[PDB]
Amino acid sequence: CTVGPDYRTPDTAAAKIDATASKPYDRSRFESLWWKQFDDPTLNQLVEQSLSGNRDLRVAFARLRAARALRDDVANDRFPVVTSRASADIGKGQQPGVTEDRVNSERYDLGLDSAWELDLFGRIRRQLESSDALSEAAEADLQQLQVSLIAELVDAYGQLRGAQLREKIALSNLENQKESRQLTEQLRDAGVGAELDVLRADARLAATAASVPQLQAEAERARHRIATLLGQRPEELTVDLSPRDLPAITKALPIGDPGELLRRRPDIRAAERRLAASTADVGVATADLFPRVSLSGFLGFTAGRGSQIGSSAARAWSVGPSISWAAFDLGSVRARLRGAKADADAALASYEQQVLLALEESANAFSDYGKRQERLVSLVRQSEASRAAAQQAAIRYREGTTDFLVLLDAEREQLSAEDAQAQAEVELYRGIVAIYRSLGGGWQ
Amino acid sequence: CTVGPDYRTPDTAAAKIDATASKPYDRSRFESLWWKQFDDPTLNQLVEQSLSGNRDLRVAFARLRAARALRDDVANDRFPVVTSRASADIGKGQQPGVTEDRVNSERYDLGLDSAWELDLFGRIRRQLESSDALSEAAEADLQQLQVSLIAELVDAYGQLRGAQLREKIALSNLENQKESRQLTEQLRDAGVGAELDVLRADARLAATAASVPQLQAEAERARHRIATLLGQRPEELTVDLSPRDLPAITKALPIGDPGELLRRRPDIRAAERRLAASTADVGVATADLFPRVSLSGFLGFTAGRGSQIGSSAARAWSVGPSISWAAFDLGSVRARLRGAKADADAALASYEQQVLLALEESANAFSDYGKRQERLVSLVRQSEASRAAAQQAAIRYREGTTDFLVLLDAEREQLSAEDAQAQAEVELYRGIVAIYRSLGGGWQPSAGSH
Amino acid sequence: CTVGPDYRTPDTAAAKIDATASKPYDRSRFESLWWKQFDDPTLNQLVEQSLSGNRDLRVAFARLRAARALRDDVANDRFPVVTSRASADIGKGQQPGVTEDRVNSERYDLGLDSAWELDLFGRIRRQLESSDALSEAAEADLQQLQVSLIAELVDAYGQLRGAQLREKIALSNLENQKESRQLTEQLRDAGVGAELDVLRADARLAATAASVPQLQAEAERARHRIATLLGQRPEELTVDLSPRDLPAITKALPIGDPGELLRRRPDIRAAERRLAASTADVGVATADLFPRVSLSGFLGFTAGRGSQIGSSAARAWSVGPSISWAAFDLGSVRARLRGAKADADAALASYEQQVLLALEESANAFSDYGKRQERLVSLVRQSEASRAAAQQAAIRYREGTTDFLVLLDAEREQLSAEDAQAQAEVELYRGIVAIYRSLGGGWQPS
Ligand SMILES: CCCCCCCCO[C@@H]1O[C@H](CO)[C@@H](O)[C@H](O)[C@H]1O
Ligand SMILES: CCCCCCCCO[C@@H]1O[C@H](CO)[C@@H](O)[C@H](O)[C@H]1O
Ligand SMILES: CCCCCCCCO[C@@H]1O[C@H](CO)[C@@H](O)[C@H](O)[C@H]1O
Ligand SMILES: CCCCCCCCO[C@@H]1O[C@H](CO)[C@@H](O)[C@H](O)[C@H]1O
Ligand SMILES: CCCCCCCCO[C@@H]1O[C@H](CO)[C@@H](O)[C@H](O)[C@H]1O
Ligand SMILES: CCCCCCCCO[C@@H]1O[C@H](CO)[C@@H](O)[C@H](O)[C@H]1O
Ligand SMILES: CCCCCCCCO[C@@H]1O[C@H](CO)[C@@H](O)[C@H](O)[C@H]1O
Ligand SMILES: CCCCCCCCO[C@@H]1O[C@H](CO)[C@@H](O)[C@H](O)[C@H]1O
Ligand SMILES: *C[C@@H](COC(=O)CCCC)OC(=O)CCCCC
Ligand SMILES: *C[C@@H](COC(=O)CCCC)OC(=O)CCCCC
Ligand SMILES: *C(=O)CCCCCCC
Ligand SMILES: *C(=O)CCCCCCC
Ligand code: NA
Ligand code: NA
Ligand code: NA
Repeated sequence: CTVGPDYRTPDTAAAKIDATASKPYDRSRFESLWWKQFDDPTLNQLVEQSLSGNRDLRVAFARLRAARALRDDVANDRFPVVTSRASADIGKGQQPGVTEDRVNSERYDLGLDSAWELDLFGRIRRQLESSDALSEAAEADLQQLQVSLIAELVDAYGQLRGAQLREKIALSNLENQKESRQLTEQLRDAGVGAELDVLRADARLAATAASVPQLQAEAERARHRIATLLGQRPEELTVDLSPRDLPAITKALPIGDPGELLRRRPDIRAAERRLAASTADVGVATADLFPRVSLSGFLGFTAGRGSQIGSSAARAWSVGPSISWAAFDLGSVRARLRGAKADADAALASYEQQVLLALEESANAFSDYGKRQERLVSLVRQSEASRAAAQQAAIRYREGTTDFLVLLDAEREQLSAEDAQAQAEVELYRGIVAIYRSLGGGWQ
Repeated sequence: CTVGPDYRTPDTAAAKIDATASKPYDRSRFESLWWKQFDDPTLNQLVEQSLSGNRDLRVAFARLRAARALRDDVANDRFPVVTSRASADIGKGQQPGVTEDRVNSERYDLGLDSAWELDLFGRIRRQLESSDALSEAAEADLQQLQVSLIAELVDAYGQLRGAQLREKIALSNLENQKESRQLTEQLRDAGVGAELDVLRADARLAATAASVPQLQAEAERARHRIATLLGQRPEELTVDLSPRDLPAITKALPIGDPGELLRRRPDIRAAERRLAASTADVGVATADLFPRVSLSGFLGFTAGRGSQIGSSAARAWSVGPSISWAAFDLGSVRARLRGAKADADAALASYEQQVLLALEESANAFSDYGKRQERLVSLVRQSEASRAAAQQAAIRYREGTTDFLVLLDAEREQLSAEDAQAQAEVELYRGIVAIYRSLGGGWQPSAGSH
Repeated sequence: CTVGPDYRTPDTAAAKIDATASKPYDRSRFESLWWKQFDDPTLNQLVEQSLSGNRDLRVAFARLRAARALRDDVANDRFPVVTSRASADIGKGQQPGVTEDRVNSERYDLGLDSAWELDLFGRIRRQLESSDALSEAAEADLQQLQVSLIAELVDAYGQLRGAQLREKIALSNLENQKESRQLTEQLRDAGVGAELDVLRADARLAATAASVPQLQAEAERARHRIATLLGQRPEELTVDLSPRDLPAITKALPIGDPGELLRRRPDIRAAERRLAASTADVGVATADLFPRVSLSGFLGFTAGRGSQIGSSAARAWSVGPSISWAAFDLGSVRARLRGAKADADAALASYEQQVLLALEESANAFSDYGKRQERLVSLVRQSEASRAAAQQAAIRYREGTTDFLVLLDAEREQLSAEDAQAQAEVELYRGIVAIYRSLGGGWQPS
């Protein structure tokens, strides 16, 4: 028989996210290769190269092989273990109870030794159950690393495109501000301007100019992150990352049934498999409450004279049945069993915490995405109005019917609005990534 | 003998925090349930719910159970370990020393086997001292998690109230800016305005409007964090978290004597107990320099014929006193003892680092709190002057004695000042949390074991 | 024999950082005491005190000692292990084979017990090779912690200087803003001003005043970080941290050949030593495919009567040669060997990851530093233009027919620019730190 608890997966309720019933989302299908929806072949090539090259993923694959090797070793314990031996014991001395003379003694043995734990209460079965669950946990850990890797990479690519977009914006605004700085100098030098206007124009041109190397530094840091995520050195990136627009998804997002997310996410499965392994380990400990039945054997040759080894006259066999039971040391056995029970309770609570964290992450991703869409509508309006204002202010300054501060402020506001809108477009992109990461998108 | 060093807790000096003698603080009392002084029943409910629901606290209690179980196994080594066995050896072959004929041979044994390490140099006593200290470490780890959980929860609630407060401010400013934008449109349509005024007002309104969903998103993140902290799913949070004012404490903070903080913090006790355990482990290794004295026994039956087991003619007993000593392998013993001494040294330095980190955290919390109060005084003044300016600019713009940019700039400044003051009020709240977390308040004493 | 793979350090290509063939850098030598280039004696004394007092460094040295002790234990397995014993076995019962009567039995033994694994396939030598490499990894971990600690400390000191500089700038700007507010109130009181000017000036003053305690709190946080990094309590710091200018390095930075950084970095060596150890462990597992040859021994006394112990009549010796082989359990041995190989594949992939992270760190540090220099050029210009604008705006506001907003906006821009420039100066200093951290600076080879 097999003693100890018989594991049953927790009866975990499906995820419920009411917001997913609204129009930004499509619950009728889930895209597993979710990043392909951006229709960006550069991004797709990055992801393919990362899955082949990423070194953390290679570590995880190796850990899975290591777990399977451990399970394979334990699985042999279900059967007799038959090893081989040639040994002797040779000496001279008294033989207490036989003689007080110092006598020569010799014994020689050559043969097969067998050790067999008969698995009557399932200690070994439970060890294998545990090892098998831990191999499945390691597979789930690998899948989770793929989910996390793909999301990190797709996210970094967005950050790269964002920095490139923000640089383009900064440079376009810098050109507008260089044009008005030129105009302040021309009006000043024709006697219808002011040194104060030029100085203010110079200060704001320099502020804008200072943003450009900061954005370039951010783009470079993103490129270097991408290289490492691909398993590549910074100078050896294969994929051309010259500027392109930030990608977008204009269809409703195919998110499937949010109720499936806890079954899809590999981190949840890994934690469930760790729980299953810990539950089996309670059974391993439980079996020690019961007797241990074992059977040793020897087959081969035994002799007092080494010259006879291998002959018919020295053939020998032996069997060694044994039953052991903790008896008065059952207290120690019970202590170990309490320890296994505690470990299993820790694994259950840890599994439950992983569920809660997954539900938090998904709730956050959906809440953030809806709000990022809303925020973008306002920022687009802000940018449109700010451009029109700056255009009108420039006409009026040139024509002498407004003061330079009106134009300066309008230019400041145009840049601020256009850069905020860009950052919000990046946030939307990153929000898509956060949704698919939370849903357990992307693994093999 | 119980060999090896006798552990003595480090003579660590009391924390000294000079700033605590000032008017913001009350050293005459300490409040263990420190969050109650916010007089916020919703907060109190959240904390109490968290203590029964939080899953990380369940892990930590399980880890404590596990440490006790390890101790209980060690504790039994102080006595004879008496197990039971029924065994045989059955075979056919030569019997070296007895005969060279291949003969049948049988031996049967049935009885109690006893194994006993006489603990003459206290090796087992030191092992139990270590296990007992590690159980205490695990109790302190749970208490430190309670401290950390409560501070994190109270802080998250502040962040929620802050996002709600900032939303209210954004919407109040948005209303003012809608009125201004309407006025620009009216003046334009009267032929006494300008399209430039309207466009600038439209841009400002949209900027303020864009802030609202960002603040709403922050509030939802805070709500979801609170749910997990309570051990609840996001959609099953019961507690009504509809907006309320950010809580405040207007009496001097009851912080007790800062000299008690190192003794109160469970993280410092956890590290001290690990030090104690490591020092006991030096004693375990020191015992192996000395001989190990043991006594085995058998009581039951032994026979050559399985048929005689259980008969008086098969009764048997034996005792096996034994002394062993490492002798020429003392070099290995000494290597293990160097290893144990190095581990104890690591535990001591770790302990001292935890002390320093605790003193850093408390120093930071007190310095931050006094500066946050000072900061808020100036921001309150900024907000007041900024509202007066925006009101007067709006009057002047409507009458035609100031240009729109003067109004626009004043509206910008009003929002900037009000929002800054709200962030500073949240920082003050968070600063109170940081003070209490650093003082090690709020944990439940353990019943322990007997 | 010593079986299993014979470890060879990976043939990892040298780092290539093209941008270091530029003007801000001196590739002709590397300054190992890299922080001394700031010519800041207070900083220098912080570093020395940290090396003396930092408790994390103490933990790491203790871990190194523990790894060496482990190794020393393993090394004794190469020889016979000879222990000592005094024992007796006394009882009453049958003696299967010998007799069916219940007879009294007494036996006494006193001597040396020897156990010896003959290391014919190198199992034990592979164990020692592993343990030796893990002790070298512990040493590299300690050296990496020192690199990291020194960088963290130097960085924290720059942050402290930054907060003190920004506080100075805030207070200077506050003074200018108080003067402007006085003028608003005078102009109002002389009937050529406006209450609206005064209110806006008061709001501005309050805003700048609010920044001061925030910057002071940042400076105190940095002080307290510094104390811990020194191994000191916050109120006991032994180094005077009263305000001083942020340090600067005007000569080209001595960075050596960037191609050497992977050999200098202790984290890379620690990962390489863990890969060497895991490679040895494959050998340990490999050795179990082969027979294990052992020899036990006893030398001493054996008697039936206790009084004979130690006498020539009770002299006794024995030897126990043995050879064992897994035979039908070779499948278990093979499983363990697959596991060891997997563990060594993980170590190799971990080592390569550590190389990529180092190359990323160094690429980021050099890219950032060049761009931080460029950015500071623009910000210096911004500050200069902003100060001149604010002075001219104050002249114009006094000339008495311009709205205060022109002055207010110029004063906001002056403070914004000066503060931004200071932050950028801090970022340049922190960028130097990041460069040297990324190159493996801060530990000294013996
Ligand atoms: C992790 C929670 C552990 C609770 C253990 C309950 C499950 C079964 O455990 C065991 O199976 C044996 C069957 O003969 C019984 O004899 C044991 O005494 C019983 O407790
Ligand atoms: C006293 C008898 C004990 C059981 C004897 C061993 C029974 C079979 O044992 C099996 O032998 C096979 C080869 O023959 C091996 O390959 C297997 O690993 C082993 O389990
Ligand atoms: C050969 C005798 C085998 C008897 C079965 C072992 C004794 C079982 O003892 C059981 O152990 C558990 C310990 O946690 C307890 O929960 C049960 O109450 C107790 O009955
Ligand atoms: C076949 C063996 C006969 C001996 C039966 C031993 C059963 C005793 O059992 C154990 O002994 C101790 C009581 O002092 C405690 O550790 C346990 O509570 C008890 O279950
Ligand atoms: C024939 C039985 C085994 C031979 C044992 C070889 C004994 C040499 O062995 C050595 O003895 C030294 C004492 O001089 C000790 O210091 C060493 O630790 C031990 O390795
Ligand atoms: C088999 C019985 C022989 C027992 C001899 C015991 C000698 C114990 O001697 C002990 O050895 C330690 C190791 O060097 C020293 O540190 C102690 O000072 C010493 O008392
Ligand atoms: C029974 C004890 C076996 C001892 C093995 C002999 C010692 C071999 O030692 C070996 O020497 C070689 C040549 O110098 C080196 O290349 C090996 O790395 C080293 O381990
Ligand atoms: C005294 C020598 C005994 C002979 C032992 C023969 C061992 C056979 O070794 C075999 O290797 C196979 C590899 O394909 C595996 O299937 C098995 O684990 C094993 O039976
Ligand atoms: C597995 C345990 C408990 O289950 C059974 O009784 C099944 C019996 C199948 C042989 O029992 C054993 O295997 C031990 C035998 C108990 C007899 C007293
Ligand atoms: C690994 C090899 C190396 O040993 C030799 O080549 C001979 C020296 C050993 C005495 O060891 C073996 O595989 C030994 C083969 C022995 C065959 C009976
Ligand atoms: C419980 O399942 C025990 C397994 C029975 C196998 C046969 C024992 C002779
Ligand atoms: C590797 O072949 C090991 C050989 C060592 C020779 C010594 C034998 C006693
Ligand atoms: Na096995
Ligand atoms: Na025990
Ligand atoms: Na040893």
